[PDB]
Amino acid sequence: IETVPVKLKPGMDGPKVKQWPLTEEKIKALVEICTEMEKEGKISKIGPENPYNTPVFAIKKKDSTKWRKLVDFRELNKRTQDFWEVQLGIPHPAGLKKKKSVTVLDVGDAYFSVPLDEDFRKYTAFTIPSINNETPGIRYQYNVLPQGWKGSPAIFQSSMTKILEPFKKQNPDIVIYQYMDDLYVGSDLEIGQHRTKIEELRQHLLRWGLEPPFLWMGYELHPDKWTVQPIVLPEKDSWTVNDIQKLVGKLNWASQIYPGIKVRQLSKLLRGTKALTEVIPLTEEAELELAENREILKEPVHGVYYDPSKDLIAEIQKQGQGQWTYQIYQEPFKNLKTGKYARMRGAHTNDVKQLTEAVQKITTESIVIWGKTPKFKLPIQKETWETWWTEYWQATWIPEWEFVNTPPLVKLWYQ
Amino acid sequence: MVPISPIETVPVKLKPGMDGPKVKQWPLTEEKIKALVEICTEMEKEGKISKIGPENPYNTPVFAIKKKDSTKWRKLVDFRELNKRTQDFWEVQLGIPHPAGLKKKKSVTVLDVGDAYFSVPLDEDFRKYTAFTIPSINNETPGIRYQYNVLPQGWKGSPAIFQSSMTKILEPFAAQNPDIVIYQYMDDLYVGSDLEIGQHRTKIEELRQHLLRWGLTTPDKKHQKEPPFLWMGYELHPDKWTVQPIVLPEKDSWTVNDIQKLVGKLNWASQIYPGIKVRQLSKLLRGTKALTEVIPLTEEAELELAENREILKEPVHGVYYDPSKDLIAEIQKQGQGQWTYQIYQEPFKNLKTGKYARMRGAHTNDVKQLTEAVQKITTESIVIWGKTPKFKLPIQKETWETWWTEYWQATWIPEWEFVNTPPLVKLWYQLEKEPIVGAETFYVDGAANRETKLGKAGYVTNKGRQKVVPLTNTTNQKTELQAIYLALQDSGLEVNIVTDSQYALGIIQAQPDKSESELVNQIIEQLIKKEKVYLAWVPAHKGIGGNEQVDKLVSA
Ligand SMILES: Cc1cc(/C=C/C#N)cc(C)c1Nc1ccnc(Nc2ccc(C#N)cc2)n1
Ligand SMILES: N#Cc1c(N)cccc1F
Ligand SMILES: [Mg+2]
Repeated sequence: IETVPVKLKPGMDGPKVKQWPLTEEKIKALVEICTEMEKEGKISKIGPENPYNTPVFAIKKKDSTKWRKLVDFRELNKRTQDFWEVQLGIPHPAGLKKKKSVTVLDVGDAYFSVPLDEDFRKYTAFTIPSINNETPGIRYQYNVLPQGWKGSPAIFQSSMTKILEPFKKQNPDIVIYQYMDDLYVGSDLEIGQHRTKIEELRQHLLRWGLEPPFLWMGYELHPDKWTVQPIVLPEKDSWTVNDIQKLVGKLNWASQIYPGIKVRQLSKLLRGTKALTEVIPLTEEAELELAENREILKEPVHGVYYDPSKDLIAEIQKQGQGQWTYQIYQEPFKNLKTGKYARMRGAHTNDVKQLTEAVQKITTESIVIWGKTPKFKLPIQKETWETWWTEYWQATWIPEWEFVNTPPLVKLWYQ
Repeated sequence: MVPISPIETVPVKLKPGMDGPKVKQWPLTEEKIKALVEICTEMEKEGKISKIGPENPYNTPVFAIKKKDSTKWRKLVDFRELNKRTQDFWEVQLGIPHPAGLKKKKSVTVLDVGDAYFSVPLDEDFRKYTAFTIPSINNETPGIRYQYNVLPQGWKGSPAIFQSSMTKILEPFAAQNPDIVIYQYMDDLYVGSDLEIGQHRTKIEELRQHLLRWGLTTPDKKHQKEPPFLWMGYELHPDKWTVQPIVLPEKDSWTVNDIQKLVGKLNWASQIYPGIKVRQLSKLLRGTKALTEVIPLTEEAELELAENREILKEPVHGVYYDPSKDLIAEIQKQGQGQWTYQIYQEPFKNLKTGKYARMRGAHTNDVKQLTEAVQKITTESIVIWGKTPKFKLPIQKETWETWWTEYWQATWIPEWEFVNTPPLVKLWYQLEKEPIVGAETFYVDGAANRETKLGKAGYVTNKGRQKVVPLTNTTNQKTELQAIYLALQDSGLEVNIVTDSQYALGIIQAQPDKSESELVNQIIEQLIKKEKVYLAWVPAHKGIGGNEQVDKLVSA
């Protein structure tokens, strides 16, 4: 109820980010939401002496009918002081990724109970545009901790720890981790048990609150069942010239990740200038080399470590037929996680919706495993992504991304 | 007296660390000084400025300009220095409405609010920074010192604060009268509606009564401006719109600057005149910016100019937006990277038109360009109408399906239907997913020496067919492409090709149908003639048969 002092980083002005174009349905929804928020004292109209801006849009969280306001604070988040007064966003819990069930709660509504430092409010300015700019955009700033701002969980942390003290000492094996507007709650219980403990948790925030529009929701994860992608080589009885060339190509690539991979004996099978479809019998020497390579590929990659000071990088490849592969790393050839998807939701004829869902799922995995979001290298033209991703977005955070314009030859090797 | 509501002041600051201006007042002639004193005495009587003591240390220069063909002098306070020191403001005029998003109106009335402008007070704590000095006659007494109490003309914050103040005043009227639209441009309010003239004029009277609550008077003798409005380069009429007249000059010889003005006119025209083209005329501006240099018009630029004159022969108008009807966007390929489009709701009545040009790049293809044009029109349509139009595109549904399912990137175009209007966008070649049984296998390679620029390109095949060609003035990259070209030239209609060139694979996997490289263009032409092509990559220098033999032949 008393404001925590907040500053930007030294020699750093507030965000001045352009509002991107919004559809009629999203403008109508934001007008309605913001009219309510203004009545409830959460935001106030501002004047022209405030030149700052952060983009806003609206989303429908997974399995809902109601619009949620989403402010894109990525720039304000970069420019905001780091929060190390005492608690450092909690050392990441390494056991959250080992629980049988992790439920994700939207708890962002709790932040609106804490006022925002009067001198920092101007930097939260945003604009509801009008269609065709026919009427002046509606300008607001926040009076309370906003959803999506890095400072909100930091400032609210003290109050959140106190809300869940009763639930924590009652359920000491439960891992509870907060990231931005999400609360991640991991248990090893049976799911019907789990959902009841989750509902138990909701009541603590319902009772403290006295209504949160999306607190009732639950995104259920099962990180103990998360699958990885080791390198595997074909097992064949008939190898064509083409098959062996593909094998030597994949092994050459793997030898950058794994030291002792050899291709000398396999290449020797191709001596001459043969038709691509001709079948070549494996010699014993080439078969030995191949088995030795298979054995190397069963071991972990050497010298792989996570450094919390370095960015995580996520790469994604489109494999076709709705399948997507991805790798998360900090240094080239030192993958920290690899994976593959196919069950991409109601998007069998929409590549870009599938990629947007993939991006969300990888970011969620990143949050659960390291407590931060990765920087994506997306296989899509910037203009196509920027026109469409907000139509499919269902998360309350937004990662960073860049665009891949040249086809990677390595897509073949992750297939 | 009738009490009036005050207009709330906007708090204003100088930029961090900066102080107000302290600019020397220029010397003035005795005649200019007497004119300024008269002018400022009137302004002071009106409350716009106030005399200040000598403690204020700030100053901005003031000038006297002869209003041409009149014995009347006009005052100019030059606020350039204070503007550099004044904070940035939120600017609303950044986005201007496009006429094609407006709605038809039966009546549009104009109201002058020039007098309202200076009922807008300046933040009391900022006034000191607006100080200026009229010099005295013969400089024998202190100059007269004044500061502003209202928003000064030419000060950085005046447009934003005036707009914000009027918007706040108009907000309740607009909300409680949803059957009118109101727009502020300069010192005028435009009020439009679909009411019968009686009710419409009643709304105007009520607006004047609303404005009086703040003491803002509007002239009784109604405005001289009446439809059509000349606004931001457009002509707005009650039920249609167009661009102001576009007249391409006749010229025997053309300058850099003349071509820049011609392209600007054409670009402006292209939003309602269908089919305008500017590629060949913009090609003449490549690189150079010597505004007076003359450039010969190529025959292709003259053809383009001629075509544009024909398009601009007679007026064309757009219609306004009917929110009850779908928006449709149709696109045509024009050639040389150019695309043109029309957005309409009823057949043959365009809301607007426009064009798209191929981005600068080494390689491209029509499907990619069509896709970019669709995204551009989509985003423009969200701005203007708040929704995506349904598209009519010159590409078969089966062509698109093949393209996007096989393309290495994610790609999407929103709801659309095929329109069978040539030229159609098609896939000129598709590579095989698997090696071709019975097709000859060419192992290609090239190499070059970086010092001599001499190289070799060639192939060897499983049938013993072989070729090596010596090359001059070349590079490793060029020789690798040359080798693939030779294999395409010398093979039958089905061919397997094995290369170690990651560079060539990167190009071919991008599926270009046109390139800045004439060698890539030659490869594309050969690919179009084949029935089946499978392109296989192997790593270099790994003892792979075929590849090893040809690498030795070409690196010799
Ligand atoms: C942007 C705008 C500029 C002008 C005027 C600017 C100036 N000068 C006048 C008005 C009233 C508006 N605002 C809107 C809003 C929605 N529909 C319309 N339709 C509309 C406007 C003018 C005419 C006419 N004639 C017809 C329809 N105008
Ligand atoms: N003009 C105008 C206007 C409007 N149409 C709506 C709201 C506030 C405003 F200032
Ligand atoms: Mg070589």
